[PDB]
Amino acid sequence: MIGLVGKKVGMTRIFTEDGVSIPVTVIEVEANRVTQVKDLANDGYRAIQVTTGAKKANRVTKPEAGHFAKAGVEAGRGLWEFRLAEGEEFTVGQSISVELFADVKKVDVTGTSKGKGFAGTVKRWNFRPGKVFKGKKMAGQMGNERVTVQSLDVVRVDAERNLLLVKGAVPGATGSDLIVKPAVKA
Amino acid sequence: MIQEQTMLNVADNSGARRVMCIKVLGGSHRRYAGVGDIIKITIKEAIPRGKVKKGDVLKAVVVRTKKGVRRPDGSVIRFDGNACVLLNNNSEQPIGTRIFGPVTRELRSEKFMKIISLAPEVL
Amino acid sequence: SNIIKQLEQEQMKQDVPSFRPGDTVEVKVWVVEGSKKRLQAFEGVVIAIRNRGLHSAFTVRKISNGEGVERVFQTHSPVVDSISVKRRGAVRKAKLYYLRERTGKAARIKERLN
Amino acid sequence: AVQQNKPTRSKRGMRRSHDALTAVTSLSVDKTSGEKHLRHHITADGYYRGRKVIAK
Amino acid sequence: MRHRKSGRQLNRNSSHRQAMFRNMAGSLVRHEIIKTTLPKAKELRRVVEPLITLAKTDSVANRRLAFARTRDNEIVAKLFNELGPRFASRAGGYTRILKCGFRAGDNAPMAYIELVDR
RNA sequence: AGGACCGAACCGACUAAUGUUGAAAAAUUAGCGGAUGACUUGUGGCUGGGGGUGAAAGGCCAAUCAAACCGGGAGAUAGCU
RNA sequence: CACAGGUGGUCAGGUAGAGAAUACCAAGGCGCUUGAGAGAACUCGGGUGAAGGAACUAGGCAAAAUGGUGCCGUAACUUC
RNA sequence: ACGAAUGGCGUAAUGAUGGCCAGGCUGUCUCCACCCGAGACUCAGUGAAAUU
RNA sequence: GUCCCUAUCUGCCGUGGGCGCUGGAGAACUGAGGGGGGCUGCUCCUAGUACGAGAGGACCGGAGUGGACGCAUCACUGGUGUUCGGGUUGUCAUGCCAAUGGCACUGCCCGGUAGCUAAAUGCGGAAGAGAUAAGUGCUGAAAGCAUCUAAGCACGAAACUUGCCCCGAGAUGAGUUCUCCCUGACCCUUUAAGGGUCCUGAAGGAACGUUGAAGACGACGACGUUGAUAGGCCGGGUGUGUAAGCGCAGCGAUGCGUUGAGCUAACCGGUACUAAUGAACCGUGAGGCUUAACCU
Ligand SMILES: [Mg+2]
Ligand SMILES: [Mg+2]
Ligand SMILES: [Mg+2]
Ligand SMILES: [Mg+2]
Ligand SMILES: [Mg+2]
Ligand SMILES: [Mg+2]
Ligand SMILES: [Mg+2]
Ligand SMILES: [Mg+2]
Ligand SMILES: [Mg+2]
Ligand SMILES: [Mg+2]
Ligand SMILES: [Mg+2]
Ligand SMILES: [Mg+2]
Ligand SMILES: [Mg+2]
Ligand SMILES: [Mg+2]
Ligand SMILES: [Mg+2]
Ligand SMILES: [Mg+2]
Ligand SMILES: [Mg+2]
Ligand SMILES: [Mg+2]
Ligand SMILES: [Mg+2]
Ligand SMILES: [Mg+2]
Ligand SMILES: [Mg+2]
Ligand SMILES: [Mg+2]
Ligand SMILES: [Mg+2]
Ligand SMILES: [Mg+2]
Ligand SMILES: [Mg+2]
Ligand SMILES: [Mg+2]
Ligand SMILES: [Mg+2]
Ligand SMILES: [Mg+2]
Ligand SMILES: [Mg+2]
Ligand SMILES: [Mg+2]
Ligand SMILES: [Mg+2]
Ligand SMILES: [Mg+2]
Ligand SMILES: [Mg+2]
Ligand SMILES: [Mg+2]
Ligand SMILES: [Mg+2]
Ligand SMILES: [Mg+2]
Ligand SMILES: [Mg+2]
Ligand SMILES: [Mg+2]
Ligand SMILES: [Mg+2]
Ligand SMILES: [Mg+2]
Ligand SMILES: [Mg+2]
Ligand SMILES: [Mg+2]
Ligand SMILES: [Mg+2]
Ligand SMILES: [Mg+2]
Ligand SMILES: [Mg+2]
Ligand SMILES: [Mg+2]
Ligand SMILES: [Mg+2]
Ligand SMILES: [Mg+2]
Ligand SMILES: [Mg+2]
Ligand SMILES: [Mg+2]
Ligand SMILES: [Mg+2]
Ligand SMILES: [Mg+2]
Repeated sequence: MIGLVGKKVGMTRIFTEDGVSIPVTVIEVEANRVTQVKDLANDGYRAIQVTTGAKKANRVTKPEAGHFAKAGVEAGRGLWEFRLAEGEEFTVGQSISVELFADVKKVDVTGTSKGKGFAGTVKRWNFRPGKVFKGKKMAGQMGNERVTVQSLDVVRVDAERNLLLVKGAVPGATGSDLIVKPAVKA
Repeated sequence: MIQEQTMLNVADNSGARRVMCIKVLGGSHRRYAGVGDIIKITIKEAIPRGKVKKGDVLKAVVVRTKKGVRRPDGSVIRFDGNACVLLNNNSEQPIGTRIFGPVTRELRSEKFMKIISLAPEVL
Repeated sequence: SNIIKQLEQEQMKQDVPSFRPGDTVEVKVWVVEGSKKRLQAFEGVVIAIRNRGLHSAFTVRKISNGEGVERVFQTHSPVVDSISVKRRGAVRKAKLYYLRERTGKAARIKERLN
Repeated sequence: AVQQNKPTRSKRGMRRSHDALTAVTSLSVDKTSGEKHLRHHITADGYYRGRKVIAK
Repeated sequence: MRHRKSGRQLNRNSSHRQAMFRNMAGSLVRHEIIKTTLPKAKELRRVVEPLITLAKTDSVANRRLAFARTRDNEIVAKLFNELGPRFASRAGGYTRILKCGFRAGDNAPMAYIELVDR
């Protein structure tokens, strides 16, 4: 199934009436607008390209402006593709919003994790032949990379305020982009 | 959060006063035992006229910890000291007849209903 | 941001009494055995208060059975049914962590007589 | 640890291939004084964006 | 990592930083324009402008805060008697940072920082 | 009173770290030992190399010591490289 | 070497202090002849630390800890 | 098996002496975390070395 | 041989610059390939069932919760928090009192914001599919039978390829899609993918500036007045814990009132007050040949 692009708003808790505190990451999933539909004939695979949010009209480059103008949609803050299952089809310009998750129990959330910079082996790898083999665990850049966390419980889908509350932590800092896909493991 | 070498008070009247955790049971390379976990101990101090004697090696279940226990709403219960209740080596049942000080709801399991029953308080 | 605040605002209790560190409070907490649900009272000295909106918490210290017990309650948790201030304490610190080294005569707290 | 072989003038030049300085892309021209200056820096005569900001 | 942290260390320990910015705030108040390195000017905004805001409301307690800060009665008097009223209506941004090239001795990026109404 | 005690100056140099193309051809830092004595220190003097001196370690005798340094025999000798 | 070393004597302010310790100051003298940024790993010197408390290790190395005065009190052994 | 002034056996006190144990204490460690400084990194100036 | 190493080379871990990829540019992809991951205990139903004279006790399958490990995060619980508040010793100073500041390891402490973070709390290991190993087989002659094999067919394990996650078109085999921009003139000669002048300078990029949960530096991201990019400012929150001054009580230390006061970093919500300048710079001017096909 397709996913949606959201913004990490931050973490909070939900108190259940039987007194459980559920740590939730609040994802602001505002309407995702289909900017392009890809099919086997023209593209070799089936996907939709969505955008979201809004963009500075004077900071939309003219290629980007033309690409959005073909779709008849307003320029968003990025473009993301979602692969399509055969039963699924969408139309260019159509808007997709968070109640797509209204019946989804678990999701996968992928974002760019926080950047730890140049991290040593202790932080990065939990350290304590005549050559070094490839993949040797060494110090280097940590974080600031695509990370997916799988099978997060969906605590609440609030369509009116464009919210998705997933149980637990999701990668990245507040205000970073998140791709939320219905859980693929399931 | 008990590990090997940790000294624990005894919450029962089995005769031992202080025990030292000598191995944390329940998994390979398991580091810590929290409230409700089984540990092999050795007796360090006991009353002269008690049912267990200094140097005895037997199991125990941790009932109070300074590290505390967390509740599903996020709350946490902390005690001033680490306390255990002696269990038999094979039956794994309490050896004393009373429990001193409170224990927690985390022992409310079929294995440890004795301690809940004997507890002055079950927080 | 605003969104987090509104989400928290839809969960904070409205009837939270005002208490300060050093007060003696009785916290009624919802305790569930099996299927029977009942109130257990926890009475002790407020030694720390964390005011963070929905994430507010306070620590209550009592000496039960000669054992010092600290229980940190989540103020807006539904498991906390009621908070009642049994005695107004007269301290000067926001956190009374020094009470952990105090026993008997040393742990008395002056009444806040007003 | 130290080399076994004198590195060549070729390798020295290759290493220094990234040592070249980058000239200033272009200077700005103050609208009032007409003096050139680094963009966002005051001119030598104390002008910035057509304003005499420092006297003398 | 220094995520979301603020305040430049400036290769000084805390006491030296505090003393240097006390001195530099005094110099800025008494001269109303000083030439310093760009990072020091940027950190100096955060030290001087709060002084001016404090000086906006004239009271004994405020003057004693402005003296505990800056430790100078010359400077406190100038703040509360001139800069307070000069900036009484202006909501922030009392200083202006003008980049002015590079220090000859060490190629440091220099900047003029001045009160905006000088 | 004391080759008494604790402890600065002062004398030393037990441990660890640093340094180890050093700040330094032996130190620095933190600790450490003695600290009225068989103590320590200034100035001057004496003892000279198979010799001196040595609470003795083959220690020290000018950053050199199981025999100083310098000049000479001397271009020793080297079946070795 | 404009070298974190060595180098005898003399003088000896204030407050606290037993003190020539030590802290802060006086008189007086200095900021140590590369700076400016940044705020990675890592190294060095430090501060703090949950729960545990030597489980580390060759070894409690290092660190942490003890630390003052007055009053009480003080073991085996002893050449008293 | 050492062994009686190449001294034998004891011995209070003393020891920066060897070995062991206990209490206390702890980042020594479980297992590291964060922070403060000095380097490392960038800029300007000066500018080595071993080795080849 | 061991250990070091101011690390030139190899290797490795990260991260850039160049040029390429055939007009240039902005994006979004595909996926060749590569990497990661793959662990386990217990409890509970099947089931006290089959088995066993009893004692004892399943296979298979199903369901939760732990450990170790890994990934992420900071809502919680905490640590830190020399940038916040307070207490306090000695001293010096601000003329003095009062109030403050300096120094003494942050003087010593007590708390603690943001951030970072583990001990904190979420998540993961799989299912499934394809081809198999040992082995189990079906059919079937050689060899009138028998035979798992010769022809053929079915199974068959954490092994293999997938499936999950990440990197990934310098994948030079340099791929695809969408979008955007440029539609002048002339001269010369060894007349060609030639050189040159003039006019032109796009899309975009870069640079500069304000910066960032990004970062060694590069890089990457946001923003640059048509602006919330940073600082300040306003309000809040948070932390600390009732400032100063004044008044009263007291002989005084001090207490009480004003007063949950004052102050409050990195937080939240706002706010153009300060700084993000008009420009300039790079990048061009329709993009080779051959051959096929098609519109005409
Ligand atoms: Mg970062
Ligand atoms: Mg060689
Ligand atoms: Mg270079
Ligand atoms: Mg910031
Ligand atoms: Mg510097
Ligand atoms: Mg200081
Ligand atoms: Mg003596
Ligand atoms: Mg000596
Ligand atoms: Mg070291
Ligand atoms: Mg010393
Ligand atoms: Mg002595
Ligand atoms: Mg002494
Ligand atoms: Mg000898
Ligand atoms: Mg010598
Ligand atoms: Mg000789
Ligand atoms: Mg001869
Ligand atoms: Mg010769
Ligand atoms: Mg010098
Ligand atoms: Mg010298
Ligand atoms: Mg001397
Ligand atoms: Mg002194
Ligand atoms: Mg640092
Ligand atoms: Mg260190
Ligand atoms: Mg410490
Ligand atoms: Mg600790
Ligand atoms: Mg502790
Ligand atoms: Mg202990
Ligand atoms: Mg050991
Ligand atoms: Mg031992
Ligand atoms: Mg070991
Ligand atoms: Mg030691
Ligand atoms: Mg110490
Ligand atoms: Mg003898
Ligand atoms: Mg270790
Ligand atoms: Mg340089
Ligand atoms: Mg040379
Ligand atoms: Mg080795
Ligand atoms: Mg190295
Ligand atoms: Mg693999
Ligand atoms: Mg937070
Ligand atoms: Mg805390
Ligand atoms: Mg602190
Ligand atoms: Mg302070
Ligand atoms: Mg005073
Ligand atoms: Mg001073
Ligand atoms: Mg001083
Ligand atoms: Mg399978
Ligand atoms: Mg047959
Ligand atoms: Mg596999
Ligand atoms: Mg702003
Ligand atoms: Mg508050
Ligand atoms: Mg004050």
